[PDB]
Amino acid sequence: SGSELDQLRQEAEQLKNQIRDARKACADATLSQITNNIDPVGRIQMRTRRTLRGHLAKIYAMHWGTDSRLLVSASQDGKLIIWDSYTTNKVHAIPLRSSWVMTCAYAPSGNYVACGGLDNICSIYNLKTREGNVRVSRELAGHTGYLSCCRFLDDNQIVTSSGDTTCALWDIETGQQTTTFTGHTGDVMSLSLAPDTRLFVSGACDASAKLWDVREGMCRQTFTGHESDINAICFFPNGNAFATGSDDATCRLFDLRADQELMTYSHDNIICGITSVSFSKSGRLLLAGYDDFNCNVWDALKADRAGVLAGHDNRVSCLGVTDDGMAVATGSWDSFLKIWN
Amino acid sequence: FSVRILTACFLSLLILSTLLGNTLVCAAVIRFRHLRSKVTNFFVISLAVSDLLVAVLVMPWKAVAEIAGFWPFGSFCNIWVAFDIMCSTASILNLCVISVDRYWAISSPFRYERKMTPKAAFILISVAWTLSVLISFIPVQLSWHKANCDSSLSRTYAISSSVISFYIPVAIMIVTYTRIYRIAQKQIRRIAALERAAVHFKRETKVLKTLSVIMGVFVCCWLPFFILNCILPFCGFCIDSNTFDVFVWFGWANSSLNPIIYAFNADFRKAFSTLLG
Amino acid sequence: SIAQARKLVEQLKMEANIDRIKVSKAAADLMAYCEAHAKEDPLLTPVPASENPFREK
Amino acid sequence: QRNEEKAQREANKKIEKQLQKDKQVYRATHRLLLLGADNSGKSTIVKQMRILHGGSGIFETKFQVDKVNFHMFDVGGQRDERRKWIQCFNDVTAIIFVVDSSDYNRLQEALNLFKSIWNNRWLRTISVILFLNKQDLLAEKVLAGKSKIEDYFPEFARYTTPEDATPEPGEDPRVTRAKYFIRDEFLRISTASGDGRHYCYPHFTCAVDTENARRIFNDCRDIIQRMHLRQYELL
Ligand SMILES: Nc1nc2c(ncn2[C@@H]2O[C@H](COP(=O)(O)OP(=O)(O)O)[C@@H](O)[C@H]2O)c(=O)[nH]1
Ligand SMILES: NCCc1ccc(O)c(O)c1
Repeated sequence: SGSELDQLRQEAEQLKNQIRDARKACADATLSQITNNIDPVGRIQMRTRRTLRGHLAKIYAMHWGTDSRLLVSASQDGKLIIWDSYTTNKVHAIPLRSSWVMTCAYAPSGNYVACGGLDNICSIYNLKTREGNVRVSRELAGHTGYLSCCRFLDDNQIVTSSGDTTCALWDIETGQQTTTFTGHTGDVMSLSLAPDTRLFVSGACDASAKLWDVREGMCRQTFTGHESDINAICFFPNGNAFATGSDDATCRLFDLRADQELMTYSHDNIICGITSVSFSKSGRLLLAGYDDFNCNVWDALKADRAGVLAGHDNRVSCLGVTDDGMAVATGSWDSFLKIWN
Repeated sequence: FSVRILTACFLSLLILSTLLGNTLVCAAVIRFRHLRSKVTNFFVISLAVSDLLVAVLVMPWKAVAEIAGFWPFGSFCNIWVAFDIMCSTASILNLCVISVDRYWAISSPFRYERKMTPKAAFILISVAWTLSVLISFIPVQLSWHKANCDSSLSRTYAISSSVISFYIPVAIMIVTYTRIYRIAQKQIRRIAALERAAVHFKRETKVLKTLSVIMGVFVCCWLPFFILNCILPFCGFCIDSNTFDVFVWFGWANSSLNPIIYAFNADFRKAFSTLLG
Repeated sequence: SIAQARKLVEQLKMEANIDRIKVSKAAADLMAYCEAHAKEDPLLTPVPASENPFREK
Repeated sequence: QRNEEKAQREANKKIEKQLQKDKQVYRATHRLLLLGADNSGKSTIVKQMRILHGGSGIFETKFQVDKVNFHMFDVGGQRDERRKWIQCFNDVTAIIFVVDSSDYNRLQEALNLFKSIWNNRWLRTISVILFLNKQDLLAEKVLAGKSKIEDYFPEFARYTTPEDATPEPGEDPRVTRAKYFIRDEFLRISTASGDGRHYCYPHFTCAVDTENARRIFNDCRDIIQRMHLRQYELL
């Protein structure tokens, strides 16, 4: 040859294959063979304990608070309703500028809520306002694509994910993108912050997940394996692992320190996509929302399917476990949220 | 006897089918909130409840009197004929509402989605049930209907209550469904224009099939009874109690067929499938 | 083309020099953190209805 | 204490009654998604509707025709892989597909994009309103005779003007044949595999056209009529 571009493509493939060899080098055993002697969790049949109604359209995002009692929900009717999940009372009902909201977050201090969507803007609302009605306080601009997910770090740091194949860390006060994360080819669809705020991973529509160092802005690890678009992602409660769900009707468990996939959760009677995933407090239960209106509960150690949560008139679009592990909520396109335990 | 046991089993099967179909509609409504969401479903629930009342209240006693030959419940039956008129009028009436309903939701889709709010739905359901109870019980308990227990309606009452309960609803239902036919035929011709342009009576048969099924089951099931109710007390050419009785059963038979013709939307089908399993 | 290739090669070299542990140990750590907290996960071990805010009044 | 329970209960009451008035409002608004290539008229159509009709470039516009509210939205800041933000519009009444009929070489791009929209997995019951926009420019190019359609579509040579054509008063038969040829290329896609679940309604429009509210109104009404028909198995 001679053209440095073909030599970089070649050296690229050489590095990817030395990396694949270094990955198969540490693949001595599988999690299933190791955990074949543990006892199964048994049939887990949780039931609807509450039903939260009010939304006029499909719910697209929800997030529990740190107190494990309140939660915020964003619907594509242009509303963002805050619920006291214990008493089913509504604490706030925030009308939204753009009705196509796709994400909503709950600040760990409980003072602020965030949300964004097809407007390419992340809007922060101060819940502890001092006069009249809760209204907009900040609005983070800069993305050239639709905002798909966002989660607070503290009362001033917030990370956003967008369809421009980038993630960004923002300082809410100054409004500047304090850090930019680039490298994804397709739309970034979901992000999950580690329990210690130091790193975070992101799953994109290029069938890849990437682990990013928040403070340094570099991609530390890239995991692959899904055959199509990644729709959801979340950290293992330990902080060194995460699970992904994709449109190919499969869940995959990756480890951070081992740097490869550990286990795959699928059934040949399950053909629909997957919209949301989340672990329990101990990481033993993995809940995943499928398009077939159901939610499957997998045993994160045996790859066996353990329980089901049926009851919904449309695709379950989101779910989330409380910070105390007491219950899980599910939002679907039938305009209802349901608490389960 | 051979004929008697056959009437018994056929009548028991008819009642069980009525009860099963209508309780299935009512259950598919109560269990699934995505069926209670609309308003046309409100009217379909009203219809199913009326026919379920027909079954449980009115049909079996007449079947027992048909088997045994003598009316054993006695003073009840004063009430029964009143009950009969009510349940058998909340059914025909309800069809009328549902028919106008579909029409109003096809001739003015925007106005419909705006004005038909569940308050108007409840008002229409209220008119049907209250018209039924009024026109049925009040002339019975006041003994205006009288000119084995004689359920023979008075000569003037037959024609009057008949005109209301059937002939106002059949006129309204025929008007509505012929209008819906005009509209569907227009749209079919229009859709056919585009496809012929692209390429350059199956959909008509589908329209005919559905309108014919609805109106033809209703008419061929109820109409003889009401032209009889018309002719008989005036002349009672004339007929006997057994023939009048089979045409009565035709009337209550339509209450059996109503679920399959008015509650087989795809979602209703799937709700039944997840119910029975 | 040429800039994204230099960035892709340096990124792959950066991703290559991470230190990985054996999968047997990574799974042993996952099982240990799981069963070490298994008894405190109400969704796994059901909590009596007295201390359940969603089953009580 | 218990007072705070009654305050929370009346907070729930004020919320739910606000949501009931909002439910009626949301129930009566017909969402219309504006889609289409660039160098088209989407942003000009939204700008014109905000001007000529009472209308709330910007992504959205809210306008009323005959006491019927609409909310038309055009997405501008995205990429070309519309495969994922499209599922936010699976319930819209109709998609307004705008096509630059005067752009003889970007027309194949419009045909391919229309095919991908018409066959989308999440748009199976969504009817498309086809605006063959910029008809005045098309007449300009046809009368000018510098760029002829046969050089880009050799089929146009054997094409015959349909016998059902309804030309407006004062139109050269060459322009009529050209615009009805573009019409039938898109109708051949809409009438292809498609489904009996949804249809395409072509209209020749220009950015200065004023009845471009009556067209969306009429066609939303036909889509709803046919939804109500196919619901009762009539049509
Ligand atoms: N001459 C003419 N120009 C038009 C017409 N419709 C739109 N345009 C042009 O389109 C331009 C607007 O940009 P536009 O393509 O709408 O941005 P987009 O919404 O992203 O596609 C304007 O400068 C108009 O001149 C039309 O009917 N006639
Ligand atoms: N078996 C129904 C008999 C009946 C029902 C309604 C009437 O109005 C009526 O005159 C008679």
